[PDB]
Amino acid sequence: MAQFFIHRPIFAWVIALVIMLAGILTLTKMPIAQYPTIAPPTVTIAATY
Amino acid sequence: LSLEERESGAQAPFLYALSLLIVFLCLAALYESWSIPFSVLLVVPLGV
Amino acid sequence: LIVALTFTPALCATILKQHDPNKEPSNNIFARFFRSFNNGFDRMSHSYQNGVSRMLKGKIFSGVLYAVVVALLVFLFQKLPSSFLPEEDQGVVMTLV
Ligand SMILES: CCCCCCCCCCCCCCCCCC(=O)OC[C@H](COP(=O)(O)OCCN)OC(=O)CCCCCCCCCCCCCCCCC
Repeated sequence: MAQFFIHRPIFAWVIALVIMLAGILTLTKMPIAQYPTIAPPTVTIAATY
Repeated sequence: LSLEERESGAQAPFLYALSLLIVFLCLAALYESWSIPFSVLLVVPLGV
Repeated sequence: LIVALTFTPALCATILKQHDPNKEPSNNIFARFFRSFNNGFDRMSHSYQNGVSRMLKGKIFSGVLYAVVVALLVFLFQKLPSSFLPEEDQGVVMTLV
């Protein structure tokens, strides 16, 4: 496999470029936060007498 | 649909260019050369 | 790992150039800084090998150093205080009255 690409450098360049292209496209629509969603659910009940 | 209308139209052209670049890359990998893929890309108008 | 097996062999085949003969000596200020560094690392490697031999023949020294490091590791893991998440300066203050 390494031997396979030693002779097809253009093919390896294409693989690298495709990877990079996918990630550049991914970043444009990626959400940015401070932390991931981490708070657990909380349900509160209220009643009056 | 009036609210939806605005977003739909603008994005379309960009995907064609994106597609064209990927087609070129896959062709270049297939032919082990950066040149020949042009001979293929040039036929695109013939279809349309 | 994927990159190392696909991209980097290709670049090693294409970007590196073959010239390690006797023909080419070179003098430059930058060149001097690398020849000195190579000599230093050769000295370091020889010293490392000699130390490895002398640690091999000395079992007591090795075992003692090893034991000491483990003991200090245990003691320090006891002594270090704990916490959850560091406190930041988020630019707001809340007062309770
Ligand atoms: C010794 C010199 C070596 C230097 C090497 C340089 C570093 C290489 C590493 C590249 C990886 C960069 C990863 C970036 C992550 C940034 C995280 C982040 O906070 O995202 C912010 C932002 C996304 O949010 P937003 O502000 O909405 O922008 C998107 C719409 N424009 O992000 C964005 O705006 C979108 C970002 C898109 C990513 C651009 C990637 C640049 C790739 C450059 C590589 C070129 C390599 C040469 C290849 C040879 C080709 C022949």
